[PDB]
Amino acid sequence: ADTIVAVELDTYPNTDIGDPSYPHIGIDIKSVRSKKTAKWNMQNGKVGTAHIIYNSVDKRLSAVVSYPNADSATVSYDVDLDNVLPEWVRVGLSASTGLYKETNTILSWSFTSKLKSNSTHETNALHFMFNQFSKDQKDLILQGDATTGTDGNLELTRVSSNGSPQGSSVGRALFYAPVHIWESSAVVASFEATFTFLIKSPDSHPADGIAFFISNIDSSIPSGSTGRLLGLFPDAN
Amino acid sequence: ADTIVAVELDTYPNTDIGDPSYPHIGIDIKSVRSKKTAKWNMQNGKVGTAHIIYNSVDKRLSAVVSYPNADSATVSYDVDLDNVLPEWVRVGLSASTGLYKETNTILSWSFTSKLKSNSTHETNALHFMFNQFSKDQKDLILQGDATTGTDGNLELTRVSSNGSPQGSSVGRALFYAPVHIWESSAVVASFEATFTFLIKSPDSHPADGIAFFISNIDSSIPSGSTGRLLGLFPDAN
Amino acid sequence: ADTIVAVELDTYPNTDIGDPSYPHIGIDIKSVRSKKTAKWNMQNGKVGTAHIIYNSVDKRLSAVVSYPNADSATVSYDVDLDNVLPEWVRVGLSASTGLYKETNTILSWSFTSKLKSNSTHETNALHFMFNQFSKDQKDLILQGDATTGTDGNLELTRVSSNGSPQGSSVGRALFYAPVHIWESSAVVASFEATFTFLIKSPDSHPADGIAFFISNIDSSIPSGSTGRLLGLFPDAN
Amino acid sequence: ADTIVAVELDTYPNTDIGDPSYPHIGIDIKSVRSKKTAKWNMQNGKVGTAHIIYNSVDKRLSAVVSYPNADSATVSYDVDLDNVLPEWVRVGLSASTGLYKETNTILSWSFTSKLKSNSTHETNALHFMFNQFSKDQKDLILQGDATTGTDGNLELTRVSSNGSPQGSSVGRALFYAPVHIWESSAVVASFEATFTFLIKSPDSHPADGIAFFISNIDSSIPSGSTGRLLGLFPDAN
Ligand SMILES: [Ca+2]
Ligand SMILES: [Ca+2]
Ligand SMILES: [Ca+2]
Ligand SMILES: [Ca+2]
Ligand SMILES: [Mn+2]
Ligand SMILES: [Mn+2]
Ligand SMILES: [Mn+2]
Ligand SMILES: [Mn+2]
Repeated sequence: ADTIVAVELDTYPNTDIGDPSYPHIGIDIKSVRSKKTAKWNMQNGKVGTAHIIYNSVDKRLSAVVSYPNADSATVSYDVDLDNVLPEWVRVGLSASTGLYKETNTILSWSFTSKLKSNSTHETNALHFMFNQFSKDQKDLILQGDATTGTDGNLELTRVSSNGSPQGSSVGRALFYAPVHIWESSAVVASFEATFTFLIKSPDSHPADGIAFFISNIDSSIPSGSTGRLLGLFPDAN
Repeated sequence: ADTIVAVELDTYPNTDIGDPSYPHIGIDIKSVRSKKTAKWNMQNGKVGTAHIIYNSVDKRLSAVVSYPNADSATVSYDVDLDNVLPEWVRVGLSASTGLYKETNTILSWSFTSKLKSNSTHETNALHFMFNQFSKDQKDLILQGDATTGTDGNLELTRVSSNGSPQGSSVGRALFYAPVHIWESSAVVASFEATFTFLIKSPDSHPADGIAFFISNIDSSIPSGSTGRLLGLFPDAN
Repeated sequence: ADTIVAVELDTYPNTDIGDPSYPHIGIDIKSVRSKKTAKWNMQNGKVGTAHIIYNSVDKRLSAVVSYPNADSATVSYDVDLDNVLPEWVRVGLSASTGLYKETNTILSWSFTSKLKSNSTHETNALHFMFNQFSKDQKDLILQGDATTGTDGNLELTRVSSNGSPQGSSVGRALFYAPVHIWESSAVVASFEATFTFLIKSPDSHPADGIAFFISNIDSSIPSGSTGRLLGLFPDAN
Repeated sequence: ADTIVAVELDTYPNTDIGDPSYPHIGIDIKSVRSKKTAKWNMQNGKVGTAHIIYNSVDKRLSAVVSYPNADSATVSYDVDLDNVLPEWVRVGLSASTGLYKETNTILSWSFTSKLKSNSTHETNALHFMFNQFSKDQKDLILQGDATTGTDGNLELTRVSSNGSPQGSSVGRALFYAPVHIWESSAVVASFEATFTFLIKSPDSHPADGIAFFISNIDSSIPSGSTGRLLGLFPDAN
């Protein structure tokens, strides 16, 4: 099976797989059963921003999510990612709907990876920033239902022409280039990701959420990972 | 045939294909016959730096090369790259040797691409920086004789274990991710590339040079493009 | 007198000092009488973005301005700024009103300056980005009527509490740190500025505009530089 | 008295003020008596690099120092800098010698400060990078014995023309612009500093070290802060 590290914006509480009984931000290490969550005051129809930060000195994966005119939600977990992830990875966004549904719209996505060595010429770096997506976005691998180009946005899950979200949808977008998160001469390794999203549902109960994920390079959508499994996990172990 | 835009650091004057009678920096638009050159005081065994800049407002491709304790060489050409290159490209380094030979060693390589749209959320961006290369550099496509990992460097052409360069060698390295250099809503499109190189030869006449290139995404080494053709062109038309 | 280089977004045509008979983008070298203009389809009450670019290799000062859902205006002028500006400068925004008036609101401002030397350790750099301004913005020098903190914005000219602009107003904001735009070992010197602005007037004829400017470090608002002189020039020579 | 947060590269063990009995990297919160140290294998005459990182989510100040062909030293301390430092600060390098002496040479210095707000337009940023210093570096405040321009370097402490360091010297360099490290709408605040240094002494026992520091904006060299007090503290409380 794939190896997954993710920050989930989980819109629907599934309490039998350990979700708290509210929308929440979570750190997922190789399981949909978050190692840590915080309450998330998700706003149906409002544009949000999530920030994800990590470094190999502090070995702490941290996330913050907010809306304009609102407080943030934040969550941290002590994990050494060198011990979880291979040396080379791909980074991605995943989203799903089930019998409950929402738009999983991404208006922007940026990622920065930095390896500082002990050489006087320290810094290796990867940085991308998407504020506009095109119908043919060749530096993304789209998986399952994901599409680009609708109002210059990334639609991770299925949306009708009417703008209405579809249930039982799963899609992901991975950056084309493998990312080097560990190197033998690196003294400091860090990454930062940001995405702005619009989760809208005609229903009082949207589902199921958006995740920023890091994976083995060859990661694909696990069979039957609609709904609560977020296109990340083959099961809820 | 492939579509090529390159800045050549041409170490060997081939006067029958229009080289001036000295080492020179050149702008190559779809031909090894530079649209413009400047005299280059190449130094056998010294670490050099080349900078390449362009923007869609000025439509001018410019390069500067220098060594520590030395003057620069610079060359400019008015070209609109939207009229030459497809919307999506790959960016690369190429090098060759012929019957005359040199090391084509790259110690570092960086590239920045920026598309600013008329949206209030203006900037799309790609940035990579290599100061260390590893034996398995998965974000590079190596072609022909190119290898990574020897003293943390990129060797574009064949080098023996003794450090001695081999003749009749051609190799390239392309960044894995396609790069988006034109987009319909872009008001300003710009790129910057930098590489530091070490061209060393036991001979008074090194050959044949290093180029930074932009190409169709599916670009490969043209048959018989050792020596004066720099791994860029199938012939000298 | 001060030494001024500016890109003007000139909202009011003053044809006796060479303004074309429409709102226009201009390059000002040591005179309010632009060395080049382009027609600007200014939109009363809409949020705009201007981009300014320059490099010491091409010696071309270029600007682009746009609104969402609208075409850009662009203007270029060949000038070597090493021949106009001292080695050390300050960079700023200026705005004015006269008997005709407008808000000169700045929602964001960024600037990047880069000096690449012939040393293997090439890059000197300055970068700032403001997306929020506070009541006490200590890294800005505010001059004349300029204030910060109203709805997290920079108000270059006087606005009443009702949001109504005042006439006969002049204000500027300069970044606190002097900027080094020429250095003896520099092989490439470049800068990029971006600002997003909101020019709103209850009148069919707003005045007088916003400028991004570079100056001697000790620059101050010239006496009587309200209206058509944009807080930049003591007169219209 | 001034308010100081510093990472010290302490070259001389003063065991009566809590130094361990070896050269060491330390975190100094308002006292020369480090809140945490790690053993530092300082190399007389070799060019080193220190990296300093912090963020307001993890509230952990971390540093790494290394040489080429050598292991790193690292040190971390949990501190919330919003509780120690004012909203506005200056950032600096300090160095001293006493009766034991060393060169306190800086070949390069960079700093990045980022405030991400809950606004859709998230990022405020300051970034500077010095790889070359000039005799008149107007974006630095030099204090005590500090000078710029000798071989394009920053000399924090007194050096004769022969290159020989002087004892009983103290000097600092602060970036000219105040830096905004806390803002009321900020959801994430982070900084990164890097400097490369050359500590050389004709003696087997060099003294006293280099520090990266953050201070009240009006910070000056405390009276009698040569030697073990590093130009940071008026005493060893
Ligand atoms: Ca759930
Ligand atoms: Ca040739
Ligand atoms: Ca006018
Ligand atoms: Ca000490
Ligand atoms: Mn969950
Ligand atoms: Mn040639
Ligand atoms: Mn005008
Ligand atoms: Mn100490």
